[PDB]
Amino acid sequence: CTGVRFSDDEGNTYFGRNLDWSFSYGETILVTPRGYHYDTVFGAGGKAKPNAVIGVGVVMADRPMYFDCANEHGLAIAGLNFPGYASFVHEPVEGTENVATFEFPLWVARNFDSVDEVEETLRNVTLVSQIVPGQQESLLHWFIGDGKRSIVVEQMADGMHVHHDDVDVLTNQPTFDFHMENLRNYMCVSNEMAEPTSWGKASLTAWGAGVGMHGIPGDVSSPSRFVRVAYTNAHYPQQNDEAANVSRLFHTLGSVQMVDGMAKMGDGQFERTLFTSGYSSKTNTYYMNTYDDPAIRSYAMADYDMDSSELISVA
Amino acid sequence: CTGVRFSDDEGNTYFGRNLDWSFSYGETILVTPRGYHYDTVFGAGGKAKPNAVIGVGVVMADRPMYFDCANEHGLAIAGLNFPGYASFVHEPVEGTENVATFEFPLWVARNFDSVDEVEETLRNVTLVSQIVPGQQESLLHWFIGDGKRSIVVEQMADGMHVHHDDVDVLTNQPTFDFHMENLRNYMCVSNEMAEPTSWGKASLTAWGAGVGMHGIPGDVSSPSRFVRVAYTNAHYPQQNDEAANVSRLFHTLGSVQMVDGMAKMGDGQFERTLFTSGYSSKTNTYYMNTYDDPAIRSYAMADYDMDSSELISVAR
Amino acid sequence: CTGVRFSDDEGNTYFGRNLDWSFSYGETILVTPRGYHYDTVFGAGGKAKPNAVIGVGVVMADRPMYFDCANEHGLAIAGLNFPGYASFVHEPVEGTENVATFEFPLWVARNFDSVDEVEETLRNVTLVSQIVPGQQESLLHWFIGDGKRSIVVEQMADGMHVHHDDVDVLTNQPTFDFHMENLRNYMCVSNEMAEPTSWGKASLTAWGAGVGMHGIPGDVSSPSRFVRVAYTNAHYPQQNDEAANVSRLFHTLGSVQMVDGMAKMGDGQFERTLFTSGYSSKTNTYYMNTYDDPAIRSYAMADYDMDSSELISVAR
Amino acid sequence: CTGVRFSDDEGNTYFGRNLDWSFSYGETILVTPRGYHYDTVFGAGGKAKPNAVIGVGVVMADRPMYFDCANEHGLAIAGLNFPGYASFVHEPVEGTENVATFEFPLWVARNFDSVDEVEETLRNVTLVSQIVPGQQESLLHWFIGDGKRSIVVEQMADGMHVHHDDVDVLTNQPTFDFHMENLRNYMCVSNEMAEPTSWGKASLTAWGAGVGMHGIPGDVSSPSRFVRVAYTNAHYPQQNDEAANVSRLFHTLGSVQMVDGMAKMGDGQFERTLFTSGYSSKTNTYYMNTYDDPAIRSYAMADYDMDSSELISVAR
Ligand SMILES: *CC(=O)CC[C@@H](C)[C@H]1CC[C@H]2[C@@H]3CC[C@@H]4C[C@H](OS(=O)(=O)O)CC[C@]4(C)[C@H]3CC[C@]12C
Ligand SMILES: *CC(=O)CC[C@@H](C)[C@H]1CC[C@H]2[C@@H]3CC[C@@H]4C[C@H](OS(=O)(=O)O)CC[C@]4(C)[C@H]3CC[C@]12C
Ligand SMILES: *CC(=O)CC[C@@H](C)[C@H]1CC[C@H]2[C@@H]3CC[C@@H]4C[C@H](OS(=O)(=O)O)CC[C@]4(C)[C@H]3CC[C@]12C
Ligand SMILES: *CC(=O)CC[C@@H](C)[C@H]1CC[C@H]2[C@@H]3CC[C@@H]4C[C@H](OS(=O)(=O)O)CC[C@]4(C)[C@H]3CC[C@]12C
Repeated sequence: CTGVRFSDDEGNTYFGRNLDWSFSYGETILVTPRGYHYDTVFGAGGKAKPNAVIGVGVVMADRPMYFDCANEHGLAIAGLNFPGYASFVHEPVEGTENVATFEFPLWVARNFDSVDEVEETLRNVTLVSQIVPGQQESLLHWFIGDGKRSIVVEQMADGMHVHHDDVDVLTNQPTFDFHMENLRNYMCVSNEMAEPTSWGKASLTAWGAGVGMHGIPGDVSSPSRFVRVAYTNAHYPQQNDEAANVSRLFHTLGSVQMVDGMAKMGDGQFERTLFTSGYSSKTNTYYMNTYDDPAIRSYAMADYDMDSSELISVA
Repeated sequence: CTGVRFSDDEGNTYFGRNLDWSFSYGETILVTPRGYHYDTVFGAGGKAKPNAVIGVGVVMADRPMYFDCANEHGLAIAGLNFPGYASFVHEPVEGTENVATFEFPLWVARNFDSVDEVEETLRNVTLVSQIVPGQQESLLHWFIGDGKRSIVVEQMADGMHVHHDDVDVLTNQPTFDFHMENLRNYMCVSNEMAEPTSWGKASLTAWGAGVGMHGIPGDVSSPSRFVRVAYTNAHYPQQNDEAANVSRLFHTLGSVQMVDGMAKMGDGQFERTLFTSGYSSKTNTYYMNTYDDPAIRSYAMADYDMDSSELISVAR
Repeated sequence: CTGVRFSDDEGNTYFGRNLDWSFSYGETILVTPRGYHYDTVFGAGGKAKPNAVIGVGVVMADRPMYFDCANEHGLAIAGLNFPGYASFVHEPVEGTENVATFEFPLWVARNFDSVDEVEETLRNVTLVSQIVPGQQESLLHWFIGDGKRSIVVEQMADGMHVHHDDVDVLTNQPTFDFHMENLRNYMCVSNEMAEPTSWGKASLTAWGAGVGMHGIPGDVSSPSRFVRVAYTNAHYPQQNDEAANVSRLFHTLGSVQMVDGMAKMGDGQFERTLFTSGYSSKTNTYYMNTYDDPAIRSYAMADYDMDSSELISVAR
Repeated sequence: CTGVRFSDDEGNTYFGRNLDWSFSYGETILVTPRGYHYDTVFGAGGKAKPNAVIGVGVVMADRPMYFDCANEHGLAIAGLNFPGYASFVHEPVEGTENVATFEFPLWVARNFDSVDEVEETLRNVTLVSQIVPGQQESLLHWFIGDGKRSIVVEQMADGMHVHHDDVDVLTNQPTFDFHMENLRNYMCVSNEMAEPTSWGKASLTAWGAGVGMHGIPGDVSSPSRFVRVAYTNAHYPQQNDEAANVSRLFHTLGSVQMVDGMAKMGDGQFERTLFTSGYSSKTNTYYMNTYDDPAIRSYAMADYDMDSSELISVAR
């Protein structure tokens, strides 16, 4: 998986993720309105009037299990695989806000309006792993971003690390610190035209565009996707309207797309970008296309009764 | 730019290309019906009953100028920029089928039904580059394929090279032989899960998928795009239906897409995949999507009066 | 700078060190005899009868400042630059064995006989940085190895980290955990001849040796050097005698040599492997050659009065 | 293998090569004096007063068969493996200078005084490959240099190609124009300290020296060795004395040395830099070290009877 965040001229949020896996989970566009009554698993605090929330996920035990979601105030969050590094406790800790791992995305989007608020509240949060019936435990880290910045939440054996995501991007293993250090190997690549030069008597000129970008890895592994999508996201010209920014989002995530036949998993099946999701705070709209249908479908917040009380799943 | 070709179990053609440029020429889905009368520039002959042709291009001086086109019999062709390597004569040659460079895609699609036919008649073809004063000359090489195989036509100062394209893939500079030699650098790359191993006492395991693919370049230069798209086309599992094959073709071309901001051209503007076209001989249908809209449109030959005599265009 | 350790089939120590810098500091072969009296700066406790020690370094205030050194029992230690990550305290700690950073190599070699002994007492060692007012601060990390295994000592702000160096290799920045994670990118390279394979119809064969090794970086940066020399150390065939093992040591280190003109440092000067030092516990001998003289020169412990009381600096 | 040429401020020749193989042929330093009489296999003419020649090679049928050699006027030549591309006729051609492949280095060194002269004569030269029934036929290309420039001689099925070697460097397969095209992939690497930049809000800096060099491949394949040694040869600062330039010649070739264990060849054995030989026109001296002894041995032309009439050889 790959998560991307960027802003426009007016401070709006643009946020999206690739879902790379070998099979579908039957996920769907999921709307949890403000009047929906939710009881947190470990009695975690919340807001009196919660926020409207839309995203992609599944429903289990009448609870919205969000793969990624956003609220009506420009805050969004996604969950990405982190096994071999993620480590959670299975028992609540008193004195802290105990949140189940599956409910962390819904909890963030419902009770907070900014990355600033999330960062301070996390200073007293215990992420507790409670096994869900029939599914092996998920070992994830989270990518949270608003209109100004993004953070990475990596709960590991030695505690919880909250990183300032200066590249506004995230993938999978290994640690976020490794990925930021790894970027320094590629610090000389450029999107400019390769300047003509000579090695001794040999004159060197580029055939055309892209030679200055040589060095960027092309494989679909987690560290290489991080470098590729960080370069793409950092060099994309800033856009100023909804359609162009949504186009920027899906094209940036498309730069690290996983095509059928590229890479097998431990199971022996090919991992592929099953769907690409996205959110815009300028219009409070969720966007999505799939591997079999690249046409971007839109799901606005303003055409669902956000005061209703039941979960809405749009096929 | 990048050309891609593959087939299904039934032997149907699947052909497409990315167009990566900094601006648009106003190109458009263009239909050349059988009844449209065309006069070759230097009198090259062809079918008395030409084939129906659909593709993407422009109309100049009432002539259809195709960027890439296909016919009703499963033969397709694409023109890709080849400056610094492409070289043509400026005057025709007596005794040979002299074809202008801009009319080469149309002339191939109208008069030939297979790649074997094109390769045979190319042994007596002279590609003439007509000199237009107030415009630079188009310096292209071509990617021609049907249901069975593809070939690369690279006309250079030392003659016309017709290559058997075993990777079913083409980009830009340099010569095709360079690209085929360059793939040998990456012959150890694999799409399998990286097998655990040891360096001395240190056990090495992959974080997950993709580590066996390590070594493939990710830049948008012409040589790196050749390797990445040849890897993807060769390792893509064979598909059974039209929807899966059309989705395979666009996803294959999407692996070497040029995103805004990645690379500037000599004149300062970024190079982007403005559009991606496709063709399927199973339904004789052209496909296309754009940088501003990823939805794949379809344009079947069955939806146009192929017996008419006027070029049909559908703008964007 | 690169450090390399390996062992023969008899359990002997082979320890090597590249010193990559832009100028020399006057270092020579420096012998510290068993009868030489030395007072630890912060009163750290050592052996009653110290070990004989030989290595490369300078003499400051009649104190052996060792770049790298080994003892008569097969234990060796090398200091390599670690600025930007190395952070020490400036005052001693009560109840701990406080060791100054500049004396850590001499302290390790004189008082210990294996990496097990070193790793054990390191759980109570505090490395202190005594800043000379006119000089800048020395910020190093250390590579310690014997005949069985090696460890890496990286003292940082969040404490002292002691790593089990399973690749028996150390370079420079960043932390050792990064380098070991980084190796997982290259786990698919191979010293075997690349097996012929096919991409679609394209048959791919290697021109010759080395194609299975494609992927290994070739630049002289710190992470790229770690990857390249860890690959070479892990794939070097085992040697039985001494001359071949000393040859293995200098060829492995030579795989990541810094040639003049390859890379400029901050001051605009070029960085070069000024000398390459080595040690063999089978013969208790130090070896060394320089950028200007590739001939390896030996300095045997049995050639010096190890019972004397004066530092012996060997010139020429 | 790898060939390398460069010069100093006074225009002297500095020429050398690595020998990478799985075994040795018993070759030695080999002096061919002027008085030695040589009857060319196919009647190729030459000077009345031949030049004195020295190099590394073997003696077969009282003929000196050099791996690499140089004459007293500063002209050198080496032969490097080229199977799969090298193709020779097996019969002489009337009207030309028919030179056998094994006598090509000696013929060039004994009869010509500059690269300019060899270039002019090669226009009427036929490279004839005379095969023996026991051994396999040698398929090589040649690296010829002097105090000014170097050229590459690649005899192939479609004729003989003589390239101007702008990088003054040669390795093995594929063709020379592939390697010169391939260098363009790396045109952005630099020996300068990487300049601090930013990706968005993230500030990127180099750990130290060598990050600007990131991109150069580190494997021992023929294409990767070409890129890495061309880079190293091109950025080495010029030197103006014999000792500094012999050091440069061996350090530059050492940047593409084959270390034991890096890569197996077709028959399962590891390939290694068995010896590294060099030549200097300033002193008319041949140099040589080996995998086992890095000490550089010198063999001056003025230490042999260049007026004698029999081959002189230096055992081991
Ligand atoms: C992006 C990745 O590579 C991550 C793997 C992918 C299969 C994940 C992404 C989101 C997950 C779901 C999130 C919602 C719940 C969480 C539950 O976690 S648990 O409580 O620890 O068991 C498990 C079920 C489910 C539906 C996750 C399934 C796996 C994911 C789709
Ligand atoms: C990604 C690439 O390789 C770039 C290719 C692009 C610049 C080319 C490909 C097809 C060309 C057009 C072909 C039709 C006509 C031909 C005219 O040349 S002429 O023969 O002198 O008349 C020039 C105009 C046009 C529309 C070409 C323009 C360049 C291309 C779009
Ligand atoms: C290739 C590299 O990583 C560069 C390392 C190089 C700069 C270091 C390595 C060993 C150092 C010497 C160690 C011995 C003493 C320690 C003294 O510490 S201080 O007195 O507290 O400053 C400084 C001098 C000296 C000789 C070190 C000099 C630098 C090194 C050669
Ligand atoms: C690293 C390399 O590319 C070196 C390749 C190596 C195997 C070659 C290079 C020089 C060759 C020798 C040249 C002298 C003679 C030539 C004879 O030619 S033949 O008679 O036509 O067969 C063969 C023997 C010998 C000694 C060559 C052997 C192969 C090489 C050492």
